[PDB]
Amino acid sequence: QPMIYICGECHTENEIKSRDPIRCRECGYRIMYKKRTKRLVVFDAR
Amino acid sequence: MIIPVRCFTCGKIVGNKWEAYLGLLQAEYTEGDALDALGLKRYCCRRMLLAHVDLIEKLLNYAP
Amino acid sequence: KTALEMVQAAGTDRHCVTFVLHEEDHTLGNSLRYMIMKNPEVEFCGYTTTHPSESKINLRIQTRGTLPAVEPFQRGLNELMNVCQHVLDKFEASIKDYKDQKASRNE
Amino acid sequence: DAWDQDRFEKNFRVDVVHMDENSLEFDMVGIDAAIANAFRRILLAEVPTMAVEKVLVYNNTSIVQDEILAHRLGLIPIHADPRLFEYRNQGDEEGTEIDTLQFRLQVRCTRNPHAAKDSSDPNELYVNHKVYTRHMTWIPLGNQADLFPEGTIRPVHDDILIAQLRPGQEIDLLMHCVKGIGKDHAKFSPVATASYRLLPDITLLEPVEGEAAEELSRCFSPGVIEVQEVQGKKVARVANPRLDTFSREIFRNEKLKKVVRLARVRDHYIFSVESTGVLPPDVLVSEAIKVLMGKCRRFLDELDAVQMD
Amino acid sequence: IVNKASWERGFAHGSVYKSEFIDLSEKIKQGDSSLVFGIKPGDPRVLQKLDDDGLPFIGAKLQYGDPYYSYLNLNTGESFVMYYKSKENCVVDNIKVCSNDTGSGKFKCVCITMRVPRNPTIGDKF
Ligand SMILES: [Zn+2]
Ligand SMILES: [Zn+2]
Repeated sequence: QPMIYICGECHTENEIKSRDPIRCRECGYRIMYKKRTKRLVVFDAR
Repeated sequence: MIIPVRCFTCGKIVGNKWEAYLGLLQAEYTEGDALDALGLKRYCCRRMLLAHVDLIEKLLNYAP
Repeated sequence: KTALEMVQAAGTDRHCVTFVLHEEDHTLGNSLRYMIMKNPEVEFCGYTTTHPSESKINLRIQTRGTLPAVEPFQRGLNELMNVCQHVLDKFEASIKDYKDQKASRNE
Repeated sequence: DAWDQDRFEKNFRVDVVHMDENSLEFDMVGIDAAIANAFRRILLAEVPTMAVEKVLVYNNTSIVQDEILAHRLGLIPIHADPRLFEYRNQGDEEGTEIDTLQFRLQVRCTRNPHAAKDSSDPNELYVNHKVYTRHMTWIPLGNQADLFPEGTIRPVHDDILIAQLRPGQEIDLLMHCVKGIGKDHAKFSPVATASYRLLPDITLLEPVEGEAAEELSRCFSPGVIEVQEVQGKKVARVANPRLDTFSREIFRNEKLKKVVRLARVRDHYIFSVESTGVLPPDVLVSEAIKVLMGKCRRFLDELDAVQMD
Repeated sequence: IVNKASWERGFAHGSVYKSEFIDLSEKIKQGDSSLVFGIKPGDPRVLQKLDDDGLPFIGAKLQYGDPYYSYLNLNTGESFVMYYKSKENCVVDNIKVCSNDTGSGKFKCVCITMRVPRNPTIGDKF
């Protein structure tokens, strides 16, 4: 899958390839976060 | 933020005494008896539950 | 890998030797200091931790009347085994007297 | 005088006061501070237990941070018998059947579909919104399902609020319980607190009557000094001076600070061991006595290794 | 003197959130300003450390010497790489992708936010 980015306001998983302008494709909002996916990171319980 | 699992000074498990503390306080107990009737005897443990501001109900309002 | 260093004082003087016990603190260093001082053949027995960043103790033992100072230290250890063994045997047989009074009281 | 072993084995006695689950109170007549403190300091730091060390996260979408969640899982008591397990030799990430235990805290929060009318209560709106420790699934590896029955390897308290969730948020981690002593990190200690106190004595050097006995009756703790009627007057007699907090309140009143001699009884310690639940409390005092013997045996083995003679 | 076990149980544990607004035109300017974040396929420097867009993962720990972000010059195809040149160890908390004030900015602004643990050590003043 491509990378998934979440808008700040309406929270839609808008995929952004690195070419097109960056905006939410529903409400046009300009700041978009990034989704957290499965991968392994080891933290110690100390 | 959220209640610590162990008391800081001497490590009594006090993390399992928070919801049953709010339950005693809604049932019109006082805080001198809602810390007595949970088994918190030393004032280093009664410090941990009396003085605790559960700052995660305010923090979860900003939810996606 | 070692756990015990004997340091003679002047090489020939085996009456004064400072036992440097590795991986220790005031748990065994103060229980041994109580037992070696219960020997009349010991003029002086004191311990110190080296530095709290380290975990080894010094343990000075020095005797009178010409004993090498490992014999109050073997007697220092065996007479603590014989104390913890007796504390264990009077503890495990006093818990059982408590359990068998909690059972046979109104049950 | 010297160490008469038959003076010790005649005057020593242990008197157990209270022992329910996860608590113990006993006396020790005739042991000195340098042994009783060794028992106390072996309970707090030498008796080994099991606790979480590594945490392998996938999708901590929660509000509790990835670091703080691992530290919060470290402090949760595991109800595994420590004596069954071994220390990890250093550098193994995946321990064997004998070294490590495993768990898996896999909780996903979702909205409650039904019975969600005009309410803002979280129990009626959300499912799995308070991640308790009863959400931990023991994942036995090797042949550990055969050594322990169904329901032995387990978190102790099963009410400890780990995280708190809202819908869309997920915790999918994996744990690795290890073995350690209570001084390598404080999460391995078996005991809430282990302590002692000398039994106080209180000695009425003067017979006090009347209202001065009631004034004496309230300086000490409730239950120490009792006021009894003997033909019209109210004289005071002590009764169980174990109850006294030793707060020195009688040395504030002026006329009555010279009638009682508040001191302590030497070598009459009153322990109290409160376990966190990993082992029963009278098994933790046994495996704290048996550690000081091991510390003696290791140095006797080293003395046998130095001098062959 | 602070108790050691009490320090180990959670006494005054903290965090410090080093956020860093990264812009590919206010800093990196050589030619034509067509710099978007991206990885060139066949680059071993970004294998499993940076994501397929050139930004690091969320939750991924960073240490001194890790690839920090990578940006793909769109006109030639030659992707670069920038490394995490801080001393401390940190965890990428979230990454926000900022556009311009119109809504038509190209994918070249970002603001990485990093947790740094910062527990009480020797020399921390109370
Ligand atoms: Zn939007
Ligand atoms: Zn406490």
